[PDB]
Amino acid sequence: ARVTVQDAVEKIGNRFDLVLVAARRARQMQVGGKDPLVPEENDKTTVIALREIEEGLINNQILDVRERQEQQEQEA
Amino acid sequence: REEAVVWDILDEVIREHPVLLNRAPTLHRLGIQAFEPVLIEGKAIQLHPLV
Amino acid sequence: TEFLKPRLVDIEQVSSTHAKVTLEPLERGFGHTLGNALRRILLSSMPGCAVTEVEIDGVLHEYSTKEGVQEDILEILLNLKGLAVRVQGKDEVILTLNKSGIGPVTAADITHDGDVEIVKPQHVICHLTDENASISMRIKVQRGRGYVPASTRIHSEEDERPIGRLLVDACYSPVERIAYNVEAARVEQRTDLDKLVIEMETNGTIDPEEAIRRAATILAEQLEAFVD
Amino acid sequence: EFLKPRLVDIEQVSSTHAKVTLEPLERGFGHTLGNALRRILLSSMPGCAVTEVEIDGVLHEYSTKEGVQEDILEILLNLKGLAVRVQGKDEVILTLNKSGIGPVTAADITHDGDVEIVKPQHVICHLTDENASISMRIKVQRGRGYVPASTRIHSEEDERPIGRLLVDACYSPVERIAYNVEAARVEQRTDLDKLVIEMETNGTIDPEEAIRRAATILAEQLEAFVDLRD
Amino acid sequence: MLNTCYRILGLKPTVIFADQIMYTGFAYAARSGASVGIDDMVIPEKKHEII
Amino acid sequence: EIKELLKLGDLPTSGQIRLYDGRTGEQFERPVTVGYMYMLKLNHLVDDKM
Amino acid sequence: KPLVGTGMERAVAVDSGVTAVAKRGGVVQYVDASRIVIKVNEDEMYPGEAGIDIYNLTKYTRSNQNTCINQMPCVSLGEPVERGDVLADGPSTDLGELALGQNMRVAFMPWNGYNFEDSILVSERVVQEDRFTTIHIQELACVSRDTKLGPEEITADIPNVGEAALSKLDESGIVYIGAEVTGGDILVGKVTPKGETQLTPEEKLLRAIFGEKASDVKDSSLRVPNGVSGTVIDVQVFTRDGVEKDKRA
Amino acid sequence: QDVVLGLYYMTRDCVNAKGEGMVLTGPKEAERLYRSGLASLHARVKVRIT
Ligand SMILES: Nc1nc2c(ncn2[C@@H]2O[C@H](COP(=O)(O)OP(=O)(O)O)[C@@H](OP(=O)(O)OP(=O)(O)O)[C@H]2O)c(=O)[nH]1
Repeated sequence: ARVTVQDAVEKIGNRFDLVLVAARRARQMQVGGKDPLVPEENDKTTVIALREIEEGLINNQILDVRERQEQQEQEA
Repeated sequence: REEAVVWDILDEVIREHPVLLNRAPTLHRLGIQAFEPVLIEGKAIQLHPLV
Repeated sequence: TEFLKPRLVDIEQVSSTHAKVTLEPLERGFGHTLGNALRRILLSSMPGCAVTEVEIDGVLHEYSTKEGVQEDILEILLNLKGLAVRVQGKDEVILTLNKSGIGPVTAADITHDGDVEIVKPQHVICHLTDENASISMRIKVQRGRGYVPASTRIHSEEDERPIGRLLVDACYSPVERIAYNVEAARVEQRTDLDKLVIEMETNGTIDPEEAIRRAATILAEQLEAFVD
Repeated sequence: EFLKPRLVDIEQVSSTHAKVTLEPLERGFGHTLGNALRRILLSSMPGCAVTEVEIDGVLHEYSTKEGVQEDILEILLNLKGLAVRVQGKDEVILTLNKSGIGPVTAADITHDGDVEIVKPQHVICHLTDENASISMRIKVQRGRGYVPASTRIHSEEDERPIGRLLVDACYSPVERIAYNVEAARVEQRTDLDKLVIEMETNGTIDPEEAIRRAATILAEQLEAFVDLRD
Repeated sequence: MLNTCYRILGLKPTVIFADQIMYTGFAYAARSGASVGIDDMVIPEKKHEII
Repeated sequence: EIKELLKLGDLPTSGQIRLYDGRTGEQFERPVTVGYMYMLKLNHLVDDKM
Repeated sequence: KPLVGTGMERAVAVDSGVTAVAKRGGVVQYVDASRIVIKVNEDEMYPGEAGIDIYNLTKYTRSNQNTCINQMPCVSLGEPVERGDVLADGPSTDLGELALGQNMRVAFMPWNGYNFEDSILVSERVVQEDRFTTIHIQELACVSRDTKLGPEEITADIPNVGEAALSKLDESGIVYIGAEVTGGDILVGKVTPKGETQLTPEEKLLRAIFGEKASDVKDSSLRVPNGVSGTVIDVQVFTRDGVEKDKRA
Repeated sequence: QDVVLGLYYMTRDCVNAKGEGMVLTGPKEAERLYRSGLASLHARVKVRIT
C-alpha cells in the first residue's frame, strides 16, 4: 500500500491517529520484539504496518489487547 | 572508495524511504510534497511533469 | 566485438490469449529496434486464415434488413469478421450455415467439417426470432498474409461478381494487439541498458508465445542471406 | 510463402560514399530492414580510433611547443580525427617524427606494415622554425561506440606517466546512413521492392562488411529472443 | 474527464488514468509532428482595407 | 528575400521538411520546421548548482 | 561564428581589448603559439629605428569567472597584413568576429515530452564533437601561518595518510606540474603543532597494546574540493623575506 | 500543455481521410489499423464499444 493510504483511512477515519497507530506498530516491528503478520515483499516496516492496518488485523484496540496479553504472559 | 556494495545498500535503504521536495516560494500547502525516490545518473533532479 | 545477450525472460500469461513478456538486459537502443521489428513483421505480415466473402440468399445490398433478424446485416458482418477459423490442409473453403428457430445462431451451428476447426465454438453470430427464423448462408474462408480492407477488393474487382457477394475485411494475422514498452534497466553497474515489455493479445488460434516465436523465426530466416 | 534478400550490385561512388542495394524484398520488409540496419550500423560498427598521445616536451594539454602555432590541445583535437586501419593487432603505437618548416600531415607518420592511413592529406600541425622538431607516439586501440577520457580512468592500471595525454575515443567509422525502399519491378512478379542503403563513412569499414556485420548482430539477438524458456 | 473519473470510481483509478493520459498524450503528440512556420500565421486579406 | 535565397539553395521555400521518427521509422504528419539557430551555453552550470 | 549576425560584431570584437590588432601594417615574418613577429612596411617605417613589431600573446590565464582567456594566432607565415587587421582571436572570437556561442540544427516539434516545458533535448552528437565543453581555471591557495604552538611546515610528512596519496608529491610536498588529480587528493602537505591530546582511558589502553606512538602534529593539507577533477596547470610560491625557501621554491 | 495538444490532435475529426465509413469490431482493431498505416489517425468511423 505504498501508493495511497486511502483505504486505511476508510478503516480508521481520523487519518491522524492512523499514522500514530502505524508508528507504534512499526516501531514494535523494527525493534524485533515481534514479527510481521504479512508475507514480506522485501518492504520496510512502514508499508508493512500500513498493509497490516488495511486488512483489519491491527488497530488501537487490537494493539492494546495483544499488548496486555504479552504483558500478562511475561509476568508469569 | 564507493564500490558496488555501497550502491546495493543505498538502493535497499532508499526503497521505501520518502523524501520531501519543496520550492522556495511555498505559496500553499502543495508547495511541499513527498515522493518516492528513484536513483538516477546526473546531477539534476527529475520530477514528474503533471505535478 | 562481443555483445550482451539477454537473460531472465519471464512470461506471465494472464488469460491464455493475453501474454506479457519481459526481457532484459539489452544493449543501448536495441529495445526499440527489436520491439519495432517484431511488431511490424508480426502485425502486417502473418500467414493466417479468415473469412473473406459472404453470400446471403436474401439481401442484395449491405444496408437492407432481413425479416425477423434483429441485428442488421452490418452487425452479422462484424460478428463473422471476428470468427476465428483454423483450417489444416485446404487453403480456401466454402462453409454453409443453415439454422432455424428462436435463439442465437452460434459458431456451433456451422456444418461440422473435417479440415476446418472452429477454435471458439460458442462465438455468437446472429439472433433469430420466432415463427420465421430462417437463416441460410455461405461464408468463404481464405488463407493469406496480413490485413487487407474491403475497399481494395471492391476497387480491384475486375472479376465482376453476382449480387449478394458481401466482402468483409480479412483479418488474417492471428495477433489482435501488440505493443512494446521500453524501460530503464541497469546491470549492477551499467545504467545504459533497457527492458522490453511485450504485451500481446492474439485471437485464440495461435498461443501468443508461439506467435512471437514464429515471427522472430521468419524475420531471422529473411536475414539468413548475410549472417555468416 | 516468402522470398529472401540477396546482395546485388554494390556501387562505390567515392572512397567514403557507398550505395548498397538489396533487390528481392517482399512487400513490407523494406522499411523493417531499412530501420533495423540503420540502427545497428549507427550504433555498433567496430572501428579504430586514437586513444592516447605522448609528446615529449609537453607535460599537460595546455602548454605549448616552441616553433609550432597550434596549441597542444588543438593538436590533440586534430589527432582525434585520424582515420587508421589496423588489420591484425588491436593496439598499435605509431611514431611521428618531423623537423623543419612545413605542414606535418598524417602521411609523415612512420608507415608500419599492418597499419594503413586512409587519408594521408589530413593535416596535423604547421612548423615555423628551421630547427623546430616534434616527436610523438600515438597509441591507437580497437573499440566500438564512444568512450570519453573521463570513463577510461576506471581501467587506469597505474597511469603514473604524466606524459600520457588522453583523448576521447570516437570508436565509430559510420558517419551517415539513409535507406530508400523503391519498387523493383521485375518483369515477372507483382509487388517486390528494392532497398537502397546509402552510407557515408570515414573510409575504414567497407560497405559489404558493415552490412554483413549488422545482419550478424541482429541475427544473434533474434536467436536469443525467439526461444522462450518461461 | 478526470473530474468525473474521480467522482465515480475513486482515487486509485483516477491516479492510474491520469498517468495513462500523460503517456498516451506525449506519444501521440510526438507522432503528430506539430510545429510552427512563418507562413502558418496568415495576415487577413482585408487588413489594409480597414486601415 | 529569404524565399528567394532558399530557392537558390534548392530547398523548400516554406522552410519545413518532413522528418522520419528515428525510433520507429514512420514519417511524421505535417512536415516540421528545421534549420540552424545560434545558441548559447549560459554560466548557470548544473555542476555548481548541485 | 554566428551564421546570422548584425554586422556590429566586428566592431565589438575589435574595440574590446581581447583581440590583438596590427599598429603598422606589413608582412608577418614569424608566427608561433606565443608571439607574432611582423616586419613593417618601409612606407610607414619610422626614420629612426623602426624595426619590426613583436606581439606577445596571452595563454590560458584564469578569468574573473574562472574561464579560459587564451589567444590563438590567426595568420600564417608570409601573409601581408594591413594596419588594423585581426592577428589573434581572443576568447569566443573567430577571424575578428564575435562568436558568443555556436549554431546548432534545431527542429521545432514535441518529442515524447522530454522538451515538455522550456527544457531542451540534445543529441549525443553534440557532446561527441566536444563543441560545448568549457575550460575552467580555478585557483586554490594554501597559506601556512605560525600559531603560538609553533610555525607550520609544508613538508611531505603527513601522519597516517596512505603513501598512494603522497606519491604525486615531490620531496618538497608540492604537486608536480601536470599531474591529474580528483576530489579528495592532497595537493600541498601541511601539518600543525598540537599536543596534550587528553585522550580518554580506553585510548590509552589501545596505545599501550598496539604501540601507538601519538604524533603531535594535526593535518591541514589542502585537498581538492569534492567532485572536481582536472590538471594542475601552474603553481606559485610566495615566501616572506627571512624564512628559508624550500627546494621547490 | 503538451499532453492536451496530443490528445486534441488525437480526437479531432476530419472531412475526408483514409477509411471513411469502415466498420471495426472494436478499439483494438482500430489501433491495429492505425499502426499499420491503413487508416488516418482521425477519420469518421463506426465502431462497436462496450
Ligand atoms: N501511480 C501509478 N501507479 C501504478 C501505475 N501502474 C501500476 N501502479 C501501481 O503501483 C504499484 C506498484 O506495484 P509493483 O511495484 O509493480 O509491485 P512490487 O512493489 O511488488 O514490485 C502497484 O500497486 P500497489 O502498490 O500494489 O497498490 P497497493 O496494493 O500497494 O495498495 C501498481 O498497481 C501507474 O501507472 N501509475
